[PDB]
Amino acid sequence: GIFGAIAGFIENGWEGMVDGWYGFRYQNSEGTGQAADLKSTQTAIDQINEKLNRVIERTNEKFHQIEKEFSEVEGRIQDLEKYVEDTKIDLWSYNAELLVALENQHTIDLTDAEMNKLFEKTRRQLRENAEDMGGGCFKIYHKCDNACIGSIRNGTYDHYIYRDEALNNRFQ
Amino acid sequence: GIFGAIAGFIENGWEGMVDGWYGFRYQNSEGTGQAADLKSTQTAIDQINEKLNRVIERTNEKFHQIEKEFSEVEGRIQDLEKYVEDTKIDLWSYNAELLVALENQHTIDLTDAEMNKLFEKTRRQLRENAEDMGGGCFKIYHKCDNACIGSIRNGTYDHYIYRDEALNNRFQ
Amino acid sequence: GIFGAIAGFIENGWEGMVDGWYGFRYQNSEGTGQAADLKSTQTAIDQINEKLNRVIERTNEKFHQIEKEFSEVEGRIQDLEKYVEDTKIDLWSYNAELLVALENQHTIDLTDAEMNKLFEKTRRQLRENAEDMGGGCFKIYHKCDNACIGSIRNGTYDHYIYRDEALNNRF
Amino acid sequence: NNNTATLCLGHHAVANGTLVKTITDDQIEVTNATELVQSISMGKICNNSYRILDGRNCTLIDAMLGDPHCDVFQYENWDLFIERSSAFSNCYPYDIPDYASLRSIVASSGTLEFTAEGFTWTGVTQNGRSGACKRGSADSFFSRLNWLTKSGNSYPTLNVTMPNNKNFDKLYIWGIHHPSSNQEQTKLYIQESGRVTVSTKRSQQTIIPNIGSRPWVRGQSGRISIYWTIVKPGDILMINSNGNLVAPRGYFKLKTGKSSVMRSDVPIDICVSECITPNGSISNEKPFQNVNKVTYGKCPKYIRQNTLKLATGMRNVPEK
Amino acid sequence: PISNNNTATLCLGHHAVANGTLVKTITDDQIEVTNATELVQSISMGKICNNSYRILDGRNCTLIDAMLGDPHCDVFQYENWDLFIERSSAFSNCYPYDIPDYASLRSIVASSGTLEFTAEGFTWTGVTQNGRSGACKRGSADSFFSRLNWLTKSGNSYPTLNVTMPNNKNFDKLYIWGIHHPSSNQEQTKLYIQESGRVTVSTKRSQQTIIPNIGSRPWVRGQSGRISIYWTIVKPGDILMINSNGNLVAPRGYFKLKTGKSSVMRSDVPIDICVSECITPNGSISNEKPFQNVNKVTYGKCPKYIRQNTLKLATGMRNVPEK
Amino acid sequence: NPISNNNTATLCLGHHAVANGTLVKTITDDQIEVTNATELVQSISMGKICNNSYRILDGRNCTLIDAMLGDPHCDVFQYENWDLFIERSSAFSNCYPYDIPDYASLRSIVASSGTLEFTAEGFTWTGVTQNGRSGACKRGSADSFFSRLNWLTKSGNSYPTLNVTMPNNKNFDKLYIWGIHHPSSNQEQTKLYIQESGRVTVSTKRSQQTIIPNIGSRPWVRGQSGRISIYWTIVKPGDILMINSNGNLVAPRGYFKLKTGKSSVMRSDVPIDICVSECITPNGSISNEKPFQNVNKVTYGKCPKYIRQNTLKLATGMRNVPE
Ligand SMILES: *[C@@H]1O[C@H](CO[C@@H]2O[C@@H](C)[C@@H](O)[C@@H](O)[C@@H]2O)[C@@H](O[C@@H]2O[C@H](CO)[C@@H](O[C@@H]3O[C@H](CO[C@H]4O[C@H](CO)[C@@H](O)[C@H](O)[C@@H]4O)[C@@H](O)[C@H](O[C@H]4O[C@H](CO)[C@@H](O)[C@H](O)[C@@H]4O)[C@@H]3O)[C@H](O)[C@H]2NC(C)=O)[C@H](O)[C@H]1NC(C)=O
Ligand SMILES: *[C@@H]1O[C@H](CO)[C@@H](O[C@@H]2O[C@H](CO)[C@@H](O[C@@H]3O[C@H](CO[C@H]4O[C@H](CO)[C@@H](O)[C@H](O)[C@@H]4O)[C@@H](O)[C@H](O[C@H]4O[C@H](CO)[C@@H](O)[C@H](O)[C@@H]4O)[C@@H]3O)[C@H](O)[C@H]2NC(C)=O)[C@H](O)[C@H]1NC(C)=O
Ligand SMILES: *[C@@H]1O[C@H](CO)[C@@H](O[C@@H]2O[C@H](CO)[C@@H](O[C@@H]3O[C@H](CO[C@H]4O[C@H](CO)[C@@H](O)[C@H](O)[C@@H]4O)[C@@H](O)[C@H](O[C@H]4O[C@H](CO)[C@@H](O)[C@H](O)[C@@H]4O)[C@@H]3O)[C@H](O)[C@H]2NC(C)=O)[C@H](O)[C@H]1NC(C)=O
Ligand SMILES: *[C@@H]1O[C@H](CO)[C@@H](O[C@@H]2O[C@H](CO)[C@@H](O[C@@H]3O[C@H](CO[C@H]4O[C@H](CO)[C@@H](O)[C@H](O)[C@@H]4O)[C@@H](O)[C@H](O[C@H]4O[C@H](CO)[C@@H](O)[C@H](O)[C@@H]4O)[C@@H]3O)[C@H](O)[C@H]2NC(C)=O)[C@H](O)[C@H]1NC(C)=O
Ligand SMILES: *[C@@H]1O[C@H](CO[C@@H]2O[C@@H](C)[C@@H](O)[C@@H](O)[C@@H]2O)[C@@H](O[C@@H]2O[C@H](CO)[C@@H](O[C@@H]3O[C@H](CO)[C@@H](O)[C@H](O)[C@@H]3O)[C@H](O)[C@H]2NC(C)=O)[C@H](O)[C@H]1NC(C)=O
Ligand SMILES: *[C@@H]1O[C@H](CO)[C@@H](O[C@@H]2O[C@H](CO)[C@@H](O[C@@H]3O[C@H](CO)[C@@H](O)[C@H](O)[C@@H]3O)[C@H](O)[C@H]2NC(C)=O)[C@H](O)[C@H]1NC(C)=O
Ligand SMILES: *[C@@H]1O[C@H](CO)[C@@H](O[C@@H]2O[C@H](CO)[C@@H](O)[C@H](O)[C@H]2NC(C)=O)[C@H](O)[C@H]1NC(C)=O
Ligand SMILES: *[C@@H]1O[C@H](COC2O[C@@H](C)[C@@H](O)[C@@H](O)[C@@H]2O)[C@@H](O)[C@H](O)[C@H]1NC(C)=O
Ligand SMILES: *[C@@H]1O[C@H](CO[C@H]2O[C@H](C)[C@@H](O)[C@@H](O)[C@@H]2O)[C@@H](O)[C@H](O)[C@H]1NC(C)=O
Ligand SMILES: *[C@@H]1O[C@H](CO)[C@@H](O)[C@H](O)[C@H]1NC(C)=O
Ligand SMILES: *[C@@H]1O[C@H](CO)[C@@H](O)[C@H](O)[C@H]1NC(C)=O
Ligand SMILES: *[C@@H]1O[C@H](CO)[C@@H](O)[C@H](O)[C@H]1NC(C)=O
Ligand SMILES: *[C@@H]1O[C@H](CO)[C@@H](O)[C@H](O)[C@H]1NC(C)=O
Ligand SMILES: *[C@@H]1O[C@H](CO)[C@@H](O)[C@H](O)[C@H]1NC(C)=O
Ligand SMILES: *[C@@H]1O[C@H](CO)[C@@H](O)[C@H](O)[C@H]1NC(C)=O
Repeated sequence: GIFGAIAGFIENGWEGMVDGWYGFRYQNSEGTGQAADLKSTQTAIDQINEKLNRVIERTNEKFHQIEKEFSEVEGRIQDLEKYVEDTKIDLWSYNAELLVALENQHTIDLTDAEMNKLFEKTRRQLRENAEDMGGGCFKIYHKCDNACIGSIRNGTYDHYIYRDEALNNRFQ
Repeated sequence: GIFGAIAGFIENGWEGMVDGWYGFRYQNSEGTGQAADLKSTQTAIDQINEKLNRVIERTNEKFHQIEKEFSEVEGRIQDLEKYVEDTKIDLWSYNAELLVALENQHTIDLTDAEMNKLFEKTRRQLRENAEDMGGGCFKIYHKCDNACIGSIRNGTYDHYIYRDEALNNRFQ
Repeated sequence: GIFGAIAGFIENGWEGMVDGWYGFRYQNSEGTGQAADLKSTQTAIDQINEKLNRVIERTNEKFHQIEKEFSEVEGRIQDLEKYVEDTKIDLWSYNAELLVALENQHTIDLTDAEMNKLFEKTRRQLRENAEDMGGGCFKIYHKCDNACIGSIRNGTYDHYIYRDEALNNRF
Repeated sequence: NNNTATLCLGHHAVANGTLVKTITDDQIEVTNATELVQSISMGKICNNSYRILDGRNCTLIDAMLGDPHCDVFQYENWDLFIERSSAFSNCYPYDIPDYASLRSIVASSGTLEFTAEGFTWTGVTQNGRSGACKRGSADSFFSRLNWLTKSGNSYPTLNVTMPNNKNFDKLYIWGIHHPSSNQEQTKLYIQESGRVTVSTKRSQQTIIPNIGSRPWVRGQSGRISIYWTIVKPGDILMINSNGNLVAPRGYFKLKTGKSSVMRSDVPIDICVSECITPNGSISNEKPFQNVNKVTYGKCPKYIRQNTLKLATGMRNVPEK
Repeated sequence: PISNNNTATLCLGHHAVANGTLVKTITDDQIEVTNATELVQSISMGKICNNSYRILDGRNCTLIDAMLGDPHCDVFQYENWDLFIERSSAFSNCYPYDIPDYASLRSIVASSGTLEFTAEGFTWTGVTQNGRSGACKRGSADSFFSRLNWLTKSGNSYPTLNVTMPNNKNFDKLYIWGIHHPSSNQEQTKLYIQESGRVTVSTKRSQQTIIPNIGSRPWVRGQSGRISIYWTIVKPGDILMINSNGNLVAPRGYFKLKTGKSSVMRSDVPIDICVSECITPNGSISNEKPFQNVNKVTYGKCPKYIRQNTLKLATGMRNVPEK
Repeated sequence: NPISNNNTATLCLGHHAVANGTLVKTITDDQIEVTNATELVQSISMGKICNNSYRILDGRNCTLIDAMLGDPHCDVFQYENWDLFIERSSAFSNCYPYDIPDYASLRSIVASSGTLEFTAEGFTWTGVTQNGRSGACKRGSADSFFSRLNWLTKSGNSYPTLNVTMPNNKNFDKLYIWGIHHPSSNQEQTKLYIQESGRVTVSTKRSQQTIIPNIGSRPWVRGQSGRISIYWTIVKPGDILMINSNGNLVAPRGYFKLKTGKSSVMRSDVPIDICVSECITPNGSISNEKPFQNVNKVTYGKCPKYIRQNTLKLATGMRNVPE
């Protein structure tokens, strides 16, 4: 993916994450833990369902048309009738091929996007209290009980509380 | 967007910003201010006009074609005339539907990029004299009058002269 | 491109990099040097190869078709035979124009992406031992012989080993 | 360590992913995908969405004409007429110039509503019959056609009129008889050669007969050629003939129709499906199908690929 | 609470508008952007503009009656068009006729774009020319199609006509001719002597024989008989030949054929002085946008007909209001 | 500090570039330089047709139709077959003048079949002279006729109602070619067939075609004011041909076998030559390495799709940004 998150700087997925497409694994003084991030999951799901809404149960009424099989040999007219259908199919086949390749290319991209967005949403939250260790993991340089992880998860973490403790374990 | 800047880590647009599409708001010892960034605004606008030039006033000459309304019932030759037309229209409709949905998806993604790119351009300029607050805002840890803001905006900010000051204000 | 690396914060290309698409230049105690990054070069070439393979020698057999030039005026049937061909040609010409413009966009943007991904992978390895100077260059705040540079390039650079030394030189 | 924590971000994966095609990748594994190509029929033609008519051993034309074994179809109407391949004609041998166009016009209109009309055929014997066209175990003829012959030693010029005072197009099916010998031409029709001129204000079709032997079919070395004439509101039908006329008995009603005709040999049955093909009905959940290019109703589009997997999840990168 | 003088705050951002507009993308069915632009043209001018392409109003005449020389269509002699307009009020007022493959002839002429007709001295030896009929009133007398010559007997006979006309030009000539079908046997022998006519029209490569067909047809403007019109196209270097011994409605000359960009359209909207390069039956339309929903039948520089009536292309970023 | 420090280093990241880039078109730009690109439109034929991949047949001075009928100068084409038959524009007929209703369809059927494999049959012609000949159709030093047609004429002073039959016991569709002769005058008609007017009726169980002659002058072609008209009948496995004439029949000598081929015909004047290509046009063979082509809409083989554009460069590299 163009953002290098999935199949990239995050090494693999978690089969263990049953309840979300994206989420957290963490370790602190209380043990370790795992939580799903619902908002990113929903953005990626809604996006895919919208592609889906645009193709499934979206067929079109067509009634009497032209004949496409022929028991007799006729020549000029039948040549035309056959060429018309041949041409049509080739053009829809082309279309369908392209549609799926593009949509899939795009589904891979926007799911890489949501991974990246979350990783940035979390980094921006941690300010100077944390470093990117690589692998999609942050080393948080301060005591962080689960309720604190909870505050990071639910977007309420306040870096000014731990900034002094953090800058001090980080440097110097 | 895929970058998560517009309708993402930036809360919202500025209705008060009428002289440009992207830009800066700022606050210092001299007060509050707002100036647009012309280079990005031009980039977004150039890309959109290039789409637009591709489709407005670019139509094909066609002259004598086939009959498409019929007053009499004929069967086989009429069936084929109607079928060919129906086939043509269904296929042009598909192209149109798909083209607009692509262009739009692109337009949204590339204006997000220009926004994110302006952010990144400014982060590099500022080096270790500033910190991403979140919200698309930087906290700059040194005396930064309008002349100094001006510098960032026209790409002439030299981080080196403020560095000693700035390191000091943020890690002490 | 959308990542702003190529034709952006990377000011220009290197005509001297003759064995890679992406890579590194460095200057240290031991001197100056250039090395390609293969993983990044290959990813980019592979993806372009798949675009290419999807459109070359994929032509489809066609045999007896309808007639497309005429030496007599005939009216209705010829009108229809000609309309079907002009209709068919216009549609493929559009397919062709759109296919090339989309791919080309995507190729520009995916080559931009690998340049950024190389940059980010590098940033992440160096942790606190280096600052981004702009231009795609890092200032590495410690002694860094050719062996050490290689360690960065083969993804094995360990930053704790030099952290104290570098934190010193930055503050 | 008690004064540091670790927070890792990630995404899910599955034991069993599925391969899809993208622009840059021929194959690549995602957590989930969905099939956009319908390649499986139901085996049968479903009859509960649209009104389907099993033609059995009758073609749509033979039903229209009134072949005796096609009588159960008098006045039938359909959304889709299904022609079986084992269909056969079992009446007097005939040929129809531009057969496909009539079949199409009948298929299209969707009905065999026939209204008889009070034709006066002064000075001829009507309801001519034949061993080729048994009904009961009695010689007979196409039920919608009136085969006229001499009365005594005359077949006077027939000049009849019939106006369309309706607000729909009338369709008339008539014919000309081509006899096998001059010995027969004269015996049946008196005159040495027929003429049949079916005309309106706008159109006219003369047909001359053509005596001579054709291949033997159900006792007959002769033939009947079938023609049709449409009559629009306000217009008027005129028939002029001094021999060989296989006359009309009435008109068929022509409707702007959604109807059609299909050739299949699969069993009709009770299910529900709004897409019909010669292989049977197919589901229409998916946008495309690879079952048959011949379709009727709400149908996925025919294409040459049998599989197209659309990714409905992220890229799958398993663990260990 | 008071910004330290050795700090400053710098925020980046983008604009937004009051009047956002909804557009469709890949990921979103509807989404608000700062600006859009309609790419589907669903509105016509309700008239046809004459100032670009040469438009010709057929009025009461069809192109075919204009070509044959129906009396009330005399004003259309030598005319030419980029676009011939046929009205639904258009009627015929001559001898009743039919045209096998009418459609094709109409196309062929409409395509050529002209009724430039040149008379040729055909020599009809042993026959009376310029047959006329009360069914075809010119002014206040019996007349006929001006571009056709109805031949009949002279005295006791109608000899076997055998006339030839070489095409020494460098353009394809079109000859319109016909055959009269009498109402009765008496009318046949009265007019032509031979009890059944024959018309063989030939070139070095083609030929067409039509035998007449006698019998009553519906009364139309006095007539129970009919005329059937056929055409023939003689190519440069070739040579027309006509061999009849009854029932021939003769040609008086040829029509110049031209490969050209001209046509014919059925509409009943008025024609007016304006400018437009695209015409439909609903009227002229603007060709600024690339697609249109007004009509499938078009002529000139036209947007492509599609089924959708609106497609908004975004001309601006995602709109995100304050508050 | 001019001399760099021993205790720092500089690591710069970049991409390559070339002195000589090339321009391509994108969504955001009409033109933008990339390190390289591949042209996707073939607009250069080889200037000749290649005869090694597909079986090509030079028709030389002959049409496919003449070759089928057995026009003397086309006798080399007997029992031939082809993937692609090439017709030259300088090809002429040199035998009795004829015309073929729906010539186009017969040409297309035969081309499609891909063979002039003719098998003769025992048509017992009772009571007539066979193998008629004409000064219009020299074979060697002598008057003759199409090799596949038996021109029948009277025996003494009688031409009886011929009634011959011929079943199809094979498992393929037989194609029978036949005709009727149109004389110039009644004098000739009776000289040749006794009956003042003839008639031909060819029939199967399911189909029939009756043709009547039309005596009269046509334009003089190679010594003739008369014409032959060619018709065909296709007979299905199980069916049965029946021929019934009392005058003017130009009889079939047998049948042509029809195949479900991948065969065709193509008009072209370029020379045929040794080389290997699987895509052919009137301009010559083209390479099919590329997906599209601008050479011709007439093609045969494994062909790139005809488009209107002459170049479409596809980017095979990143954006080029020189040093
Ligand atoms: C995810 O797992 C899928 C599960 O498959 C299995 O079922 C589970 C419970 C375990 O038992 C596991 O061990 C099994 O393998 C797996 O699905 C499958 O993927 C393979 C391709 O890797 C499919 O192979 C193709 O099979 C068809 C025939 O399929 C029918 O018959 C077999 C009889 O054994 C049954 O599987 C079904 O009844 C099928 O209806 C072959 O004709 C086809 O051959 C073509 O392709 C190969 C190369 O790919 C060529 O060699 C051949 O010449 C042909 O051109 C394939 O071999 C397999 O059918 C399919 N299984 C099922 C049950 O659907 C899937 O691969 C896993 N996904 C990933 C991403 O790993
Ligand atoms: C892999 O990706 C596929 C995408 O194709 C996912 O499959 C879809 O899953 C969702 C949710 O499970 C399905 O949504 C449901 O649609 C029902 C309507 O029927 C559809 O699906 C059937 C297939 O059996 C078709 O026959 C039919 O034409 C329709 O397309 C709705 O009825 C459901 O609504 C409600 O139903 C019940 C009762 O009210 C509630 O309990 C539900 O919560 C729900 O509100 C429902 O919306 C969708 O139809 C599936 N598509 C297909 C093609 O099967 C898979 O989920 C995904 N797999 C994994 C493992 O993630
Ligand atoms: C074969 O069969 C057809 C049908 O039976 C015959 O055709 C009819 O021919 C008669 C005349 O022979 C036609 O009658 C003419 O109608 C004209 C007006 O028609 C309209 O208006 C009247 C109102 O009165 C309506 O009734 C009619 O339906 C039409 O809507 C009149 O103008 C004609 O009158 C003539 O005679 C007298 C003077 O002698 C005067 O009234 C006039 O001056 C005029 O000269 C006449 O009445 C009739 O329309 C035809 N019918 C059809 C359906 O075409 C064939 O004659 C017949 N032929 C043979 C050989 O058998
Ligand atoms: C219906 O009307 C047509 C046209 O009037 C008649 O057809 C013409 O019939 C004549 C009589 O046979 C044809 O004459 C022959 O035509 C050939 C024409 O080709 C060349 O010759 C001319 C004349 O010298 C050159 O000027 C010109 O460049 C041509 O290239 C000639 O080849 C014939 O030449 C000679 O034939 C013999 C000797 O071999 C002798 O009679 C003379 O020496 C003669 O010159 C000959 O002239 C003429 O071609 C026909 N024209 C057309 C268009 O077909 C029909 O016969 C007529 N039918 C009836 C029933 O009257
Ligand atoms: C914080 O900053 C404010 C804002 O003023 C300015 O920003 C600073 C970084 C300085 O570089 C200023 O030069 C710049 O304009 C300071 O308020 C301002 O202080 C200056 C210095 O005393 C005042 O200028 C003087 O004003 C007096 C009395 O009017 C005159 O006698 C002098 O001639 C001269 O003009 C200025 O008036 C004053 N402005 C206001 C609104 O109070 C502020 O002192 C500073 N405070 C701290 C603690 O850093
Ligand atoms: C012209 O020639 C054909 C072929 O010789 C003749 O057709 C044949 O006519 C005979 C005479 O009645 C037919 O006899 C019938 O044969 C069938 C065979 O199944 C049989 O079931 C009947 O009881 C009857 O005997 C024969 O079928 C028929 N064959 C064909 C192909 O038509 C024709 O009669 C000749 N015409 C003239 C005027 O001589
Ligand atoms: C750059 O691209 C061109 C073509 O897209 C490559 O050169 C062509 O190679 C192919 C066969 O490999 C043929 O079209 C011609 O033989 C070559 N083109 C010309 C103009 O001679 C070229 O090798 C690519 N790579 C580079 C230059 O590094
Ligand atoms: C990776 O690099 C380490 C740094 O030393 C060197 O760099 C590479 C590119 C070679 O050129 C060496 O000869 C240099 O000394 C190595 O010490 C280390 O072994 C390497 N490890 C792996 C797994 O490649
Ligand atoms: C955000 O989290 C804060 C603290 O983290 C906790 O969150 C979950 C829900 C609890 O069950 C405990 O694990 C922690 O106390 C909360 O104080 C705060 O109220 C939360 N706010 C919102 C809007 O979710
Ligand atoms: C940038 O802006 C400063 C202050 O606003 C101004 O003095 C100067 O002209 C600009 N400098 C350059 C190098 O463009
Ligand atoms: C469906 O039936 C057709 C015959 O109409 C057959 O050729 C085809 O292979 C079948 N295809 C299916 C079931 O996909
Ligand atoms: C927005 O688009 C409109 C309509 O497409 C166009 O006329 C105008 O130039 C644009 N106006 C603004 C304010 O962006
Ligand atoms: C058409 O004909 C009628 C009656 O002859 C006449 O009054 C009218 O003016 C004509 N209409 C036009 C548009 O010329
Ligand atoms: C729009 O075009 C259609 C088709 O020709 C027509 O039926 C409709 O009335 C038109 N609208 C007008 C003339 O206002
Ligand atoms: C190729 O041949 C065609 C004949 O079909 C001719 O009209 C055209 O001018 C030629 N075009 C080329 C060589 O591109």
